[PDB]
Amino acid sequence: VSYPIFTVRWVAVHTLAVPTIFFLGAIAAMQFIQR
Amino acid sequence: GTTGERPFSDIITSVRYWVIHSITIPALFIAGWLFVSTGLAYDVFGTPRPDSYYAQEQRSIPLVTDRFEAKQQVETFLEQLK
Amino acid sequence: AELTPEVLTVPLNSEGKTITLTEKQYLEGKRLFQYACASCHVGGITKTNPSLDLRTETLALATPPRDNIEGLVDYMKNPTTYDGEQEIAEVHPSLRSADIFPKMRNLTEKDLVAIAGHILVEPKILGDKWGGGKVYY
Amino acid sequence: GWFDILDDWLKRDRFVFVGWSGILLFPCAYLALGGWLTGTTFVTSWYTHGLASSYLEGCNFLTVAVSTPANSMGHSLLLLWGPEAQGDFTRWCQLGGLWTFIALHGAFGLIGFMLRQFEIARLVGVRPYNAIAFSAPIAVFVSVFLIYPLGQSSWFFAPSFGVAAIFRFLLFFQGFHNWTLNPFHMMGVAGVLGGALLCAIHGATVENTLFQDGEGASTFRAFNPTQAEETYSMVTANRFWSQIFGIAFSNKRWLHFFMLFVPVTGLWMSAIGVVGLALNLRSYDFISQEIRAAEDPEFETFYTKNLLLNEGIRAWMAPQDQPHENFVFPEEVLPRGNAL
Amino acid sequence: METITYVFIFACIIALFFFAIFFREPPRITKK
Amino acid sequence: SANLWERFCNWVTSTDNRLYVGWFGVIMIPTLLAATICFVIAFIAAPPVDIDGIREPVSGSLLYGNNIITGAVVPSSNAIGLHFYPIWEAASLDEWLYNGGPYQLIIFHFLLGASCYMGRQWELSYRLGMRPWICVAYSAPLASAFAVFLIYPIGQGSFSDGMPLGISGTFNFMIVFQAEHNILMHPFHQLGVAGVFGGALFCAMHGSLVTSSLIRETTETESANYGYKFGQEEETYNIVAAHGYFGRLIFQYASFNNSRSLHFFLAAWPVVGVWFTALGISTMAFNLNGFNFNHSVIDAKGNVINTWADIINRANLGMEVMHERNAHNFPLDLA
Amino acid sequence: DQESSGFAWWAGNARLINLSGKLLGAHVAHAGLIVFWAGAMTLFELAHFIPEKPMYEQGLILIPHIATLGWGVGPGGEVVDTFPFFVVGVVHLISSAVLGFGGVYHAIRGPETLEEYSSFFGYDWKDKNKMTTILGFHLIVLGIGALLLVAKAMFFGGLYDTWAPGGGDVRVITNPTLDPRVIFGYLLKSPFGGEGWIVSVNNLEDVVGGHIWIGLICIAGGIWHILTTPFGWARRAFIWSGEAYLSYSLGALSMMGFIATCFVWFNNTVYPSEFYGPTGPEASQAQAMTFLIRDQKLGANVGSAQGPTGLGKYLMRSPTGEIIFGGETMRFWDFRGPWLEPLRGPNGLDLNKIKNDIQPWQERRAAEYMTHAPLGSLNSVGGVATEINSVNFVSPRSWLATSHFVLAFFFLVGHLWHAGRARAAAAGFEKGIDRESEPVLSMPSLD
Ligand code: CLA
Ligand code: CLA
Ligand code: CLA
Ligand code: CLA
Ligand code: CLA
Ligand code: CLA
Ligand SMILES: CC1=C(/C=C/C(C)=C/C=C/C(C)=C/C=C/C=C(C)/C=C/C=C(C)/C=C/C2=C(C)CCCC2(C)C)C(C)(C)CCC1
Ligand SMILES: CC1=C(\C=C/C(C)=C/C=C/C(C)=C/C=C/C=C(C)/C=C/C=C(C)/C=C/C2=C(C)CCCC2(C)C)C(C)(C)CCC1
Ligand SMILES: [Cl-]
Ligand SMILES: [Fe+2]
Repeated sequence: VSYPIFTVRWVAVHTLAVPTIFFLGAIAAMQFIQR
Repeated sequence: GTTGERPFSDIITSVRYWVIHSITIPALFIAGWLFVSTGLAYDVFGTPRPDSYYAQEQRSIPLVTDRFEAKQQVETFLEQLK
Repeated sequence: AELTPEVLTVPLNSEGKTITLTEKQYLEGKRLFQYACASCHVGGITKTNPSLDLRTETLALATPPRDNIEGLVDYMKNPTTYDGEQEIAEVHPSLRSADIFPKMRNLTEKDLVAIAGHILVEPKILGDKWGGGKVYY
Repeated sequence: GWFDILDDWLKRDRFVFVGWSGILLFPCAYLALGGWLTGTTFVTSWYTHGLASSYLEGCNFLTVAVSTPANSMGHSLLLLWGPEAQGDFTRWCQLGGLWTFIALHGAFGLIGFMLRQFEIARLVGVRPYNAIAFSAPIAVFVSVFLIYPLGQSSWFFAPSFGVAAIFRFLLFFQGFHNWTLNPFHMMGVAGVLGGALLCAIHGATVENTLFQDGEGASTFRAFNPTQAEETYSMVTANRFWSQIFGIAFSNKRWLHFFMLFVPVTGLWMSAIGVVGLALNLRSYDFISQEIRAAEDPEFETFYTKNLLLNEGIRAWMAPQDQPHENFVFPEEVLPRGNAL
Repeated sequence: METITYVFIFACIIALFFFAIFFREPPRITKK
Repeated sequence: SANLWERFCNWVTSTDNRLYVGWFGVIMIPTLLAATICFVIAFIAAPPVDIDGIREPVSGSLLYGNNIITGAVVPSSNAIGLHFYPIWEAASLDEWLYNGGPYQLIIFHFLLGASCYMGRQWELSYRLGMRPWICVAYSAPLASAFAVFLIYPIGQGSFSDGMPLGISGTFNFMIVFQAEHNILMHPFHQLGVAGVFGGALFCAMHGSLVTSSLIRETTETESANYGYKFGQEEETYNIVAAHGYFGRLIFQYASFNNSRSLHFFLAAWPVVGVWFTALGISTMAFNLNGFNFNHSVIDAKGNVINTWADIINRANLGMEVMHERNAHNFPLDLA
Repeated sequence: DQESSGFAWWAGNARLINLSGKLLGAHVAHAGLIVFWAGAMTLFELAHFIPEKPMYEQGLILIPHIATLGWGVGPGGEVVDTFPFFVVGVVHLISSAVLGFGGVYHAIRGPETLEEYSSFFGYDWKDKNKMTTILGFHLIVLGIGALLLVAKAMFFGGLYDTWAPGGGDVRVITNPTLDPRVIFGYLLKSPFGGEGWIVSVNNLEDVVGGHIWIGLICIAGGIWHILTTPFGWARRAFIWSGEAYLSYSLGALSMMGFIATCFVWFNNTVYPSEFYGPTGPEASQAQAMTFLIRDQKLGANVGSAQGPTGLGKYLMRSPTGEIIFGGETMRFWDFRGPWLEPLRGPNGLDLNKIKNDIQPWQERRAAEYMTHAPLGSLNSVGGVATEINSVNFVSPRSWLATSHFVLAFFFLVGHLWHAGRARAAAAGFEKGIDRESEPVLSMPSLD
């Protein structure tokens, strides 16, 4: 078939996918903070 | 059993996808990392740094004690080098 | 709010003279304190005899005084009772009894100074917590 | 008319059905989940409970949480642009604005979601018993995260969003409300525990009373997605239980309605109990018991024992659990048994 | 007085139990 | 007579008995009757029990000042520990009721029978030509009773430490447990509540979905239940309409369409979850407790920065410090 | 060869129920994983092992198993030579490759079936003779093994005896209890408090002795099965199929798993407190010892001391009259141990020995074991759930006991599961009720 790209599903998927990775990256950095 | 959306399977397999996401995914990652590692996050959320819970001597807690003048009261807590 | 060298300045001997530990010695002491003390002295108390703690004041009224590097170090070599009128190296870890308390074998004069320093620095940081028990947890 | 066109678009059968409801559901539901995930990793509870509560401070998935606002705030809605935060974001965070954010948002998100069920049901033309059922979880959220603290001094005594931060909510209710001794809480557990039984028992009863509709051992493929005959011997099941338990179903329509009733009725009862705990109208004691315990020093029941456990919980926790009260309990006033 | 009340209800539930198991409505197949 | 014993075995095993007294039943039926009869008498008229072995009798029966909610059958003495205490081990019944004798007679007979009850849940399934495994679902609730009535006592060194047989007595078991093991902070318990919460959830899920997608065969003023006859050929609900709705609630592939895969999940979830909860009590019976994050996060100077994990510890100390008032003589609670 | 038209993917290994050859690869590849672990773990343990420090304080569970067999240790469990540890570790690690080879081979190259490629090895599940015979082979292999221990103890060096007269030490057993009345006596022992059944073994003579009996009795049965077939009842009682046999062995391991849990938790002899930690009761006993010892030095008369309840702060009586330690520790009055025995008299703890025969090595032993009870958290924080972080420790006895109860349990479920399937498989309905001939429908209504 001739499927589209940007769809509603796409939007949704990204609202959760994009922040997640941004957080997983943030957290991953925290593993090195100390005192 | 179907709707307009392009079957994930195809996309997660399309070399185009990875050519895009090999850039996009690590990008977001390195961004968030920097968000923490540059100390920016600490200021965006007023979260104390390991050396900012108490003043050197003080062992008391900066408990906010009144609603309306809270913000003002909070600011003063940062004053005592807390 | 940090472990400044101001906090790492603890009394060296009975005659007021002091010594200043370094963040390296501290951590090292803390590690050694866990390796051979925590077992019975976790958090400044004494599980096998709760009447005597590691509070600086308690160590001050000890006999001889054990509230300084010199004091604690001697103790870790030849331990005595609170009045000092009796040596207890046979039922207390020490250098002269490492055969009986293997954990004390490795321990060298460097290690003993760190452990001693740790005991005097902790209460400076934790305060009341260090001496008391579950009440302060 | 645009309306019917707006409608048309919304009610379109996509991968993730939107619908009118979605206009309420998705905005909130995402903000609620988002705010938690935000606070969980970045915002602190220092200025609010004198507690580290985020990954950024060193907390792990268990110890992390979005803690309630100060007790000073009272029942304030704590709007980002309200008298407290004054439009400022950072301050808002430090005053526990993220709690009322997650709470109120998530609250509407549950309204939207039930509406969705209602809306989707209608379209697909099925009965809304999925909506009726979902009333139970609402009641719980409403009574515990809203009605309860609304009866207390402030939001500070509402359960903080987090794993560990919820365990203390449990321990608190024991120590202070003697919640386990409450008739409504009991019914509660009777429903959830009993509901988790029906689940298990019915499932197992079906899988082991199945007809053979295939030649393989893995009988999963052997199922007709397009109705027709019953996939399991309802007649055999009946006889089984009728001989091992003495009682047994025999009307799948009732057996299934029962499965809705039990856990939904349970949660409803557990809610009422808390709605009473808001006003502190608890089921703390049995007067006849206390009176005999006073006059007679040798009378001891597992009940009296428990109350002493509560006394200890209150005395040893209250100090660091209620900072705004500046409690100072001298070692000598602290209730304690022998040796311990 | 209370003891009596507690035991009574209990005794009543057990009575029910009996009747429920041995005096139910026989479960009839197909032609019901 | 075709042969007495041959007949006997044919009766016992007979699938024409109102209640299937099986082979396992031959052990079950007597053991369960002893347990129940002893219980009922104990709970109503038994006298005070010195549970903690410190001569401080705890009365838990109705006739001795208790009501349904507080009353219980008190665990055997701590002086007895794990020793076997059958009636014939006492100078008199008076001594036996004082040392919590009834408790053992009850727990042992119950656990015994409740096991055979599982064995029976297989037997009848065999005699009826249906697949087994139902008894395997019942293995979870049983494995709990075992964990709570036998494993924990063996582990802790005394039956006096087993869960009492009563409402309030059970709450005691919990509150104290938490204090000594911090169970809420243990993976196995969390999986347990996941299974139980989930169970109730799914129980409501299934229950609703199905009842809501029933094919109409009833009047507007007639019970929707009558639309089903015991011994039907075809199904009584539109599992395709059910899946159609639920598939739209979340999203298609996150919804069941196979009744068999549905019902397996429906059974698998709680049983597996409860299995772990049972393994939790059985593991913490050897003092491998929940996570201890006390004084974990500390600041740059060394100060202790509390977390909710610490606030939990205070609540725990209160329980610790107050339970069994007069039973401790020494610093550490190692029993 | 085998795919979905056999079993489902997640039940894959059941497609090998009738492929003797490949089903051998599994067992030979698997047995490699066990050897691999044992070896690779030993080396991991040794790599971290610190000689001048208790084993129980280092998370060891294999090195202490070797130590028990008298290897690399001496007086009081003192570690002398770490070579035997390194050896046992590396040897295994190697043999894992050899076995692993065979495993991989038989499962992807060699014959997919055995029956034809050699009728001696090929087998038939229902072949009651081949089964009793293969079983007979293994019953001998295990029997020799049981004797392999008796040899090490009597000839090749000995075992670690904590009860050693001069105090814990490697001792050569040269007098195994062979008296059946005693040996088999254990099996007739109660499993409750006091009489502890098998776990009550308290000296190496019985251990070594008992093993002699097992070694023989086992090989004896090994031959008997080679030379026989199951009788009449033996056949009309059991189910003969590939699964049924599994099940029987599942419940068997389960039972042994529970017995093992109690052994490592209670037993002092075959599990030396010197290498593992102090037993549960041993630690609680040690507290009573410690403080009875302390306060007595402060001038207190332990014999007449009255505690809060009026029971006896330090010493009280058991239900049968013996003098035991007081406090909650009254539940562990069945504890026996090297350090504590010299204080026991003919009536239990002797007030005179306690009053002036307590030795220093005992005081610090009591102190040691008191501060090392088997109490800890998942994240390894030794102490009570309310303790503070610092002492990273969880008794090996706690680890072993819990791990093995979980395994033992699930295996009992495994048993039930495979036994329930076998009975339905046999009779033939493990795949559903015959739509046509529905058994229940031919039975009278009980209603
Ligand atoms: C579970 C153990 C086991 C069993 C039962 C078998 C069985 C079999 N293997 Mg084999 N194999 C095994 C392990 C095993 N293997 C391992 C670990 C390896 C890797 C080295 C191999 C490698 C292997 C190969 C490469 C081949 C076989 C083959 C065969 C088959 C032909 C028999 C044969 O080789 O005679 C061999 C002759 C013997 C009877 C002599 C063996 C005596 C040895 C040297 C002593 C063993 C000592 C023992 C460990 C201690 C027991 C003593 C104790 C009782 C006192 C047969 C089915 C062959 C096959 O595929 O043909 C169809 C074949 O080519 N196997
Ligand atoms: C549509 C879904 C939705 C809903 C129902 C809510 C609801 C809410 N949000 Mg919200 N929010 C949403 C989406 C949504 N949000 C989105 C997508 C975002 C991201 C941009 C946010 C971001 C956000 C933040 C950052 C905050 C809230 C907050 C709040 C709460 C208080 C706000 C309030 O006072 O509203 C006021 C209600 C109105 C403005 C509705 C007016 C409608 C009328 C008909 C229009 C009339 C206009 C006219 C000029 C008036 C004439 C009168 C004349 C006399 C002047 C409230 C529960 C606050 C909160 O959580 O505090 C704890 C808060 O700080 N939200
Ligand atoms: C003597 C040991 C033993 C043996 C030889 C078998 C053998 C067999 N079992 Mg089995 N079983 C055992 C013990 C054993 N079982 C126990 C103790 C249980 C109780 C849990 C079961 C429960 C069980 C069930 C419920 C079933 C079988 C089945 C089967 C057969 C197909 C195998 C298969 O499904 O593989 C496929 C294997 C899997 C898909 C892997 C499962 C992974 C496990 C569950 C996770 C383990 C957690 C792990 C330790 C954590 C690691 C961390 C990870 C992140 C890396 C096969 C004959 C199946 C059969 O069809 O019946 C005849 C079947 O349905 N078994
Ligand atoms: C104890 C672990 C174990 C073992 C020993 C086996 C063994 C076996 N399984 Mg298996 N299985 C397991 C776990 C295990 N399984 C689990 C957990 C699952 C669930 C996911 C399955 C699911 C499963 C299915 C669905 C099937 C099997 C099958 C088979 C058999 C054929 C092997 C095969 O198909 O080769 C395939 C060959 C390859 C693709 C190469 C694999 C790489 C090799 C084997 C590993 C090499 C090891 C090491 C790295 C090299 C050492 C070399 C060194 C010694 C020099 C074989 C006897 C099949 C069967 O029924 O037999 C016909 C089959 O259909 N298994
Ligand atoms: C079962 C026997 C066993 C036992 C008793 C031990 C015991 C021990 N091991 Mg160990 N180990 C084992 C097997 C065992 N191991 C195996 C098979 C491996 C290979 C992977 C290792 C690898 C290993 C390493 C690499 C290390 C240890 C260490 C240790 C020690 C520290 C314990 C620890 O910190 O636990 C903490 C572990 C946990 C809290 C994880 C619990 C995992 C459970 C079982 C998961 C259950 C989930 C369930 C299966 C999900 C299925 C459900 C699903 C199907 C629905 C301890 C003495 C450490 C040590 O020696 O340092 C002192 C160490 O570094 N072990
Ligand atoms: C572990 C390896 C092993 C295995 C798998 C078998 C397996 C088998 N043997 Mg066997 N056998 C073995 C070792 C083994 N044997 C050894 C070492 C010897 C030498 C002593 C014998 C001697 C032997 C003889 C003399 C006979 C068998 C027979 C049999 C078969 C039927 C047994 C049966 O029906 O039991 C079921 C038994 C019962 C109905 C009695 C149950 C009562 C038990 C024993 C007591 C209760 C158990 C209790 C729970 C455990 C508590 C411990 C207790 C000490 C207190 C069976 C295939 C019989 C056969 O068919 O010959 C070919 C047979 O006549 N075996
Ligand atoms: C707040 C706020 C807001 C919002 C924001 C948002 C919306 C956010 C989002 C966010 C997000 C959205 C985030 C996310 C995150 C995530 C994460 C971080 C994850 C992680 C994960 C993991 C880690 C996983 C794990 C696991 C599991 C769980 C299972 C098992 C397996 C595994 C391991 C994989 C706004 C601005 C509006 C306004 C203001 C307020
Ligand atoms: C069948 C199959 C399977 C399985 C497999 C297996 C189970 C295998 C095994 C394997 C094995 C079992 C292997 C082994 C190996 C080993 C080795 C390879 C060894 C090595 C060694 C060495 C090398 C030595 C030495 C040393 C020393 C001495 C010291 C130093 C270090 C070292 C280490 C060097 C699977 C599941 C996959 C899939 C399906 C099929
Ligand atoms: Cl209590
Ligand atoms: Fe169903």
